[PDB]
Amino acid sequence: ATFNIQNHCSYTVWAAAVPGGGMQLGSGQSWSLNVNAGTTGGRVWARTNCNFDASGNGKCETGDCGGLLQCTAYGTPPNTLAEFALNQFSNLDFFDISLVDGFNVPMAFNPTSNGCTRGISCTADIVGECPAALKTTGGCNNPCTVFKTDEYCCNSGSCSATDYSRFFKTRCPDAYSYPKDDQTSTFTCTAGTNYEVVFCP
Repeated sequence: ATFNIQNHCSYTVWAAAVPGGGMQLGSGQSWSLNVNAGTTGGRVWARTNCNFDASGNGKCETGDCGGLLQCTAYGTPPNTLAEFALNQFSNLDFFDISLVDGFNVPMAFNPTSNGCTRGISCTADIVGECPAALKTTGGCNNPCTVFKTDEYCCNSGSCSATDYSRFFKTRCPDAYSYPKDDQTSTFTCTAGTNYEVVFCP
């Protein structure tokens, strides 16, 4: 499958993918990423305010993946996430936008083939609106990241929405706002669909 990863922000971002790596995308530039059929735990995200040396080692203000330009591991919150698992049960791809690891950059994540048309977006000014307890440089953290309790992180107990998850959910109703926000955040397409991930759509 092909992911068309497009930076429509006026600022440069450093696109990241696992599997895939990462590259600098100036405003208006795009990356076509091949993603094999059957991939699980897939993510695409943007990183902000990075500075990398000649060998691809360095730092990003949001979404840093172990100091690498070409990510092999997930990024450090906050990072708006396009998540996917391809060719799963019932001849389906499963995909979502997640704010469970926070928000940095607005995002659309849409199918582009196979007669799959229903996509996803989170475009609110979540950084400008972020509550004080969640705010950080370049982003808005999920309360699981900030507080690290089961109320927000749901390893055990009864996982329900919280005022801090609801902040994200009412502003981006399409996206996961807390770990068990499954019922209203799950998108599917026929297996084998292509996708776009657009920063600042």
